[PDB]
Amino acid sequence: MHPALWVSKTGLDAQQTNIATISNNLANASTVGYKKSRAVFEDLFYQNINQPGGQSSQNTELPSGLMLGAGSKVVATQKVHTHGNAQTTTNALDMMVEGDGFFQVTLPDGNIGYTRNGQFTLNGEGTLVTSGSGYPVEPEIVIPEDAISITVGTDGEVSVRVRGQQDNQVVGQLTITDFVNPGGLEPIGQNLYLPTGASGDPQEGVPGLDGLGEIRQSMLEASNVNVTEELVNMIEAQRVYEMNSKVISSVDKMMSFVNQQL
Amino acid sequence: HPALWVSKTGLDAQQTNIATISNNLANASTVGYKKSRAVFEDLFYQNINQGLMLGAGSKVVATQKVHTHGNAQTTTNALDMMVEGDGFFQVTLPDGNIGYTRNGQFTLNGEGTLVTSGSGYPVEPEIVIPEDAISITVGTDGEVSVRVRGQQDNQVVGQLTITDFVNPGGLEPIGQNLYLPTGASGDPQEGVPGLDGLGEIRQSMLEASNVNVTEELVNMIEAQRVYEMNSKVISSVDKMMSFVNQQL
Amino acid sequence: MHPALWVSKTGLDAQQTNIATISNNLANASTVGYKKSRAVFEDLFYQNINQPG
Amino acid sequence: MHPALWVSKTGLDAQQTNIATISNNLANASTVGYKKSRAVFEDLFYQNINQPGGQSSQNTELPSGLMLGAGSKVVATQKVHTHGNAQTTTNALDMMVEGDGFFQVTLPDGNIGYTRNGQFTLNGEGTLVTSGSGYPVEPEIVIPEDAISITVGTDGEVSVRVRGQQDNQVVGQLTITDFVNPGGLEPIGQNLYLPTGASGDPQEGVPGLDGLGEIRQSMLEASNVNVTEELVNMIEAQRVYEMNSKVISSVDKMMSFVNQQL
Amino acid sequence: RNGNLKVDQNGMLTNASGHLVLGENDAPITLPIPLSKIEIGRDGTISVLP
Repeated sequence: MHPALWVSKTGLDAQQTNIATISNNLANASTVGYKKSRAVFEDLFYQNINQPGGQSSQNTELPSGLMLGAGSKVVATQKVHTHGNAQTTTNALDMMVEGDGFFQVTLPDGNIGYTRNGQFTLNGEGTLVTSGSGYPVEPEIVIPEDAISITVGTDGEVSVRVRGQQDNQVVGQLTITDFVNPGGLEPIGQNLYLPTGASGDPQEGVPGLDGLGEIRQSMLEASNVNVTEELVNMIEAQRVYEMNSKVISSVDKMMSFVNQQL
Repeated sequence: HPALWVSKTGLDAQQTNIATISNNLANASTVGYKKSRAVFEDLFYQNINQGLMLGAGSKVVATQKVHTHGNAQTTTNALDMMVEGDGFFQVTLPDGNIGYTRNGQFTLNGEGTLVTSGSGYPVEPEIVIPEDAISITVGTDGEVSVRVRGQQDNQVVGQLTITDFVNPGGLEPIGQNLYLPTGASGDPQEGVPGLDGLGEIRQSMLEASNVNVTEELVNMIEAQRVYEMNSKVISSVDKMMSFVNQQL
Repeated sequence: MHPALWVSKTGLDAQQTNIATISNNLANASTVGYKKSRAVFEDLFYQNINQPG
Repeated sequence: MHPALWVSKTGLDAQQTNIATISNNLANASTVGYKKSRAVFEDLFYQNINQPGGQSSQNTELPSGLMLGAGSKVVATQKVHTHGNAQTTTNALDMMVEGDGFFQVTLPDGNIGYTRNGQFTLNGEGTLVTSGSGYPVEPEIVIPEDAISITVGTDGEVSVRVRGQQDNQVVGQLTITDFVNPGGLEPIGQNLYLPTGASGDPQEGVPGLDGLGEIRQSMLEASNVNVTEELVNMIEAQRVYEMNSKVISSVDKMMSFVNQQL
Repeated sequence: RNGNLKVDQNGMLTNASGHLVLGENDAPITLPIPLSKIEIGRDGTISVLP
């Protein structure tokens, strides 16, 4: 009924998506290996009532046309994959990737999911699995029951100390996957990503060569959210949200006044 | 009765004005957005007897985009950038023509080419980040370099360029923070980003919207009241005519 | 009523679980043969509006 | 009656239908697994008056080919099956589907109705039933009385812990149904849907393979209504409702002038 | 100009008025029945995930 009524509604919808992304970052302020997100805004199409640079009624180019906007929206959610701070723990099964790389796990469907979370443990059979839902880690690392300690090398080599034997036995070799565009991965929850068309081909190799990061044992990767930034972004989003409601209220009063008068 | 149509133009003029205000407030968080203000002018005048002049109302002739540089937002992402000055990033539209943008939220596609974080259009000139790179550095002159392990000194994969226009307000916005060059926009002036009036590329930085949220709320006050004032003239003329054809 | 309200409610519940885990370890600071506990956080599902790729 | 009177009246009915749709969404602003509806408008047919009979086309920009509309109507109330936010609850018997999928319950008359509401509980016999009317969930899941905790896997496998027996025992497995056109499902209340011809065939399967969603225990799917969006639509529908009443008053006052003055 | 599209039980793409939507071959668009994510392009290209 009024263009300003619907233009400001797009502003209201854009802020609701913006606030939902901010609330997600603050909720995941203690999640291990969580990469924060930011909403990407962009204007909608402009109605071309008058052509800029087009000839006018007196054959003069218009230095600026009458182009009416349609509002704004959130078009994408970009995850900033900067490395987070390191937490020093005493667990011998939680690891961290110093540099680009994702641990690979075997999903129940069969596909491979890529995770930055390093909190791992063992199942009943001794295979290295995730500390959450319990998915195995690719490649499978079987810890024998005669081991007394676990050491994970810088290049992902897993070794176990066995009593009665010098020269600790190597039981497996871990590999990590990097992506050209990790921000193009599909977050499926559970600190797991799925490869996509724009993510790029997975590049797998030893953790420490060809640009791949190194694995550090007994260390966890903190979330990269800026708690102060999310509070300021909440201040901005709340006020812009309210100001768009001001326009809808004013347009409502205008249409109400017209009905009583006209 | 010309009085009704004179006020109708005044009502239509304010409706377009409020639309621009709402679009200004809607894009209060859009990166690299330039606010626009409606331009009013009075319509042509007429001589009834012949030297009595009667106006026809008013209209909105243009929506002038104020290309004043917005404030700076500090980010930790290494791919979003800001032009600190005059200049436009150039992107390759699917049609093959080159579009121009001031939003700097960029990323990489599957092959490493620098693209926009939204629609995914490539950024001209094409910069390809190798899979062996561990960090990306963009200089003040667009020099894009990558840190490669096992090799001292960053190797340069390319150099970004920007375009400046004599009249940025002459550009045609097509949405998605993109502009199309027009006749009155000018002649696209490419060059090194930082020399000859061109702005400097600021990595890990964003250009906030330049809208004045206080001004728009005040502009809503004057637009609403003038809109309601024009309705009163229409109502009064309605009652004047309703009185005459009932009286006579 | 609002997407942010539900997202932050999960954040509050997660922190309450985290604190109760922290409180238990401090309560059992003198127990013999007691193993401390660590809470494992993980994000929930992501609603797919526009597919990446 | 006068054609101008009925044309505006049809507009009033369309807005009244729109209002009843908005109020339904706001009433169900806290329901679990509730999908909002939107009223869809379309114009009514256009009639040629100045052509002999119902003859049409030819010169539509002349008095001979003048065409008059018949108003507007609401053609369909479309269900927006957008995935809703998740509520994390401590109750172990409520479940959620992330992605496509519908829970299956057995109606009293025999057939199966498909629901997105996962608020389940146990009946007197231990069978998993809905916490509302009490319709059992298909397939039937029976909980032994000696069970301590109920664990529902992400693929629908329900296992219980029994004291004195190491390792959980499986007591059933859920399946979820996905439809080609969920917008064609017939709502019957109680957060229940029924398959129809426009919906397609019920395609059951394990919850987690072949594109089906996963079962999340102790989580609930909030309604996908946007309370601010409904209020904005309420403003527009209210002003349009008043505008059509202005036309009806204008036609009545015009005709009242005829038979009085003339 | 009504783009309130929908997908029937057979995949045919219609609008809110029930009119069938034409495709590249000047024929109604018939998409595969088992879809997973419909993602319309800016130019009108319909990219669907089986």
